[PDB]
Amino acid sequence: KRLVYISKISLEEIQRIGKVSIKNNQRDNITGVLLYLQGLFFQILEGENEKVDKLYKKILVDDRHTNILCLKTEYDITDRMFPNWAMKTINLNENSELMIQPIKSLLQTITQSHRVLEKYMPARVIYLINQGINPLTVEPQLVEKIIFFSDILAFSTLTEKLPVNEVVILVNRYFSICTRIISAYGGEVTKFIGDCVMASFTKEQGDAAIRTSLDIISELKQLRHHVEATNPLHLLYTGIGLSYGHVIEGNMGSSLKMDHTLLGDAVNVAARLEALTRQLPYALAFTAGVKKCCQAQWTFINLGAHQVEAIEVYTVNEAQKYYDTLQITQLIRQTLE
Amino acid sequence: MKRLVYISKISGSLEEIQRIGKVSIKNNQRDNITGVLLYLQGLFFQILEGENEKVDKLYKKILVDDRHTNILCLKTEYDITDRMFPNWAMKTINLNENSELMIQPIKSLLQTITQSHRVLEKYMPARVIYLINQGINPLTVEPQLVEKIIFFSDILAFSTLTEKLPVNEVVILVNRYFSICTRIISAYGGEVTKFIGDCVMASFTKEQGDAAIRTSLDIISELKQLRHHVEATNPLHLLYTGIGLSYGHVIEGNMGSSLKMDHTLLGDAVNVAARLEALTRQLPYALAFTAGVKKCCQAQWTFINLGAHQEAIEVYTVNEAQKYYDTLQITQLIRQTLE
Ligand SMILES: Cc1cc2nc3c(=O)[nH]c(=O)nc-3n(C[C@H](O)[C@H](O)[C@H](O)COP(=O)(O)O)c2cc1C
Ligand SMILES: Cc1cc2nc3c(=O)[nH]c(=O)nc-3n(C[C@H](O)[C@H](O)[C@H](O)COP(=O)(O)O)c2cc1C
Repeated sequence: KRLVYISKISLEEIQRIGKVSIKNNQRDNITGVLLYLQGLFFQILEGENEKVDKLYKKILVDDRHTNILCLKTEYDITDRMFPNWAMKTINLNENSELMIQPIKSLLQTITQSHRVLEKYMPARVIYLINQGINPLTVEPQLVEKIIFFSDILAFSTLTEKLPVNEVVILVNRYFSICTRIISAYGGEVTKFIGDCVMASFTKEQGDAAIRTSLDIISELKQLRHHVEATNPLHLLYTGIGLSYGHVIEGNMGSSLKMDHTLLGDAVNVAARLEALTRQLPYALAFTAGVKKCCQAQWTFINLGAHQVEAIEVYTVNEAQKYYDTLQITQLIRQTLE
Repeated sequence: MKRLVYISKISGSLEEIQRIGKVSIKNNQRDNITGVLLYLQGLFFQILEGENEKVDKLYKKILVDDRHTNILCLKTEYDITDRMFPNWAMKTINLNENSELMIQPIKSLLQTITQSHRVLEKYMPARVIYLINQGINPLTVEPQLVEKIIFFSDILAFSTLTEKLPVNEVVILVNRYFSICTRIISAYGGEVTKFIGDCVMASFTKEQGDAAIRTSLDIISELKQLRHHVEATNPLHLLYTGIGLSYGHVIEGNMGSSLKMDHTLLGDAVNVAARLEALTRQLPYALAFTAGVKKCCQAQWTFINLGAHQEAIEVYTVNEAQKYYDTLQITQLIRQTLE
């Protein structure tokens, strides 16, 4: 198979890399080309399926380049594209031929624009692109997922009594903490909806979804006492709802607008449980489906049945609030006075 | 002293491309405009440069050109210090016919990254695409507090349809609903934020109050036409929508971290629009908005006061949003049909 990917750095060393790649690829019966431009690498590799994946994993863990994204993969090609170039290194910055400068300049402009759009893509779509799968042709599937929903407590009072610059810092830190912990436990963030964070886990990650929920609550608790009382981060609380059910995962829309979405009642149920945590002594609430997806010995606490066809609500004893929810909203209210 | 860079997609030969350059050389040289046009596998890559008044007017005529579509300006440089191609009125480079092997890697990379770019564009929020088309990097724009009309619309009894329809049919139904909503929202100047399940999130400025209501009624209208266009075995026959609108202060911008970025709207109006959207199940109207949206309307609509619901807010609607059916019996009609 042959693959195409772009990367990001972290000079005579890149010529040293080219010398190293020539010797290894010629030994490995693998050909291709490696380009460099303005701090970005462009490499094409081709060979037998088992051989190129062996090499692609070596460069994935390389310290020299970062932010790797496989753009394309063709598993059954008829003939190679560069049948004689073990690894042709092209330092395109050194090239000064004016006839290639337009193609050079357009390559840099689109690639830089491409690296920006990457940051807005859902993690599932980028994953599909890394696997050589076209997101516009892949059929959606019904999967058993654990839905994650979490937002900021008393966020209406915060937006009402905080400058625009302060709330942006507060939400960015909240999104950064949530995205980092969710991704660390193997979860996938779907999208941001206002101050809400939507994520999903597989049915094997039941305990990971609860550990993610507890780590997020714990990191916000650390952050609140890391800053001074004049810092908006001192008032950052969250509630977390989890649900389990059948959802349709895939890419929807038309040629004008596409999006990665999850279709199923478990999505709405997770949002209601997230809003239910305001009336509970616990900052985490999940259904029985999430509870039965857990193998670890959690101290499950039955919170009774609530209607959002009332459904059972559970939680863990570690999700207990050391504060009072209503007194915190009042504390948030009068602190901003 | 302006320079533009845009990519486009062809509409539908080789020798007809040489004419575009021939005309380009005649007009760009009389306009003192230089640039570079690249054609590669059904995509156009053109750089323009020159004075503002004549680059814009030239650029506006290339937009209405029938031969290329989906034009997106990627980069803009105002008050340039020096031209990039000072001698090329318009150098047309057909990369498809060039066969130099030393540029085939660069030619192959540019094609792959651009095709991947066109795919990512479709997933982007409309505001981000708008910012790129103005030459403004979205990751450098600071979030602003603006008064906007928030748009929410989802599918009626969507939980019953997901429980009683095959996956391929649910996808066909949702794709069509998203295709109709996006087209009507965009035609009225609205910006689609994202899709949340079966919900469509959009925003309008405070000067587009009437356009937000005309969008809502046009969506409801096209769903009615579509229902009797198809047969009773088609899932589109059971497609209904409720629409909620809200007006308030929202913080709009690019938020997140290096791991994840998203275009989001922060404000109570976003949550208000979602509840009014879900309020349409208990109303004989498929559209519900607040008094703030009502005050943004200049057209002489027949507003109907639906009382106060929930910190309570007062809900309004228009007479045209009236349903010819009953919402409860439709929920049961949808369920009895899927047997
Ligand atoms: C951008 C980039 C591209 C690389 N491409 C190759 C390659 O094509 N083939 C190869 O053997 N090594 C390539 N390398 C080097 C690998 O990271 C790897 O460290 C090296 O091949 C073997 O290292 P080792 O001998 O210490 O095990 C590349 C490194 C970078 C940063
Ligand atoms: C991709 C593309 C690029 C074009 N670039 C130019 C250009 O740079 N200059 C120009 O005068 N016309 C350009 N045209 C053609 C114009 O749209 C149009 O034919 C011309 O400006 C007006 O010609 P007319 O007055 O004879 O109708 C381009 C057309 C296409 C499809």
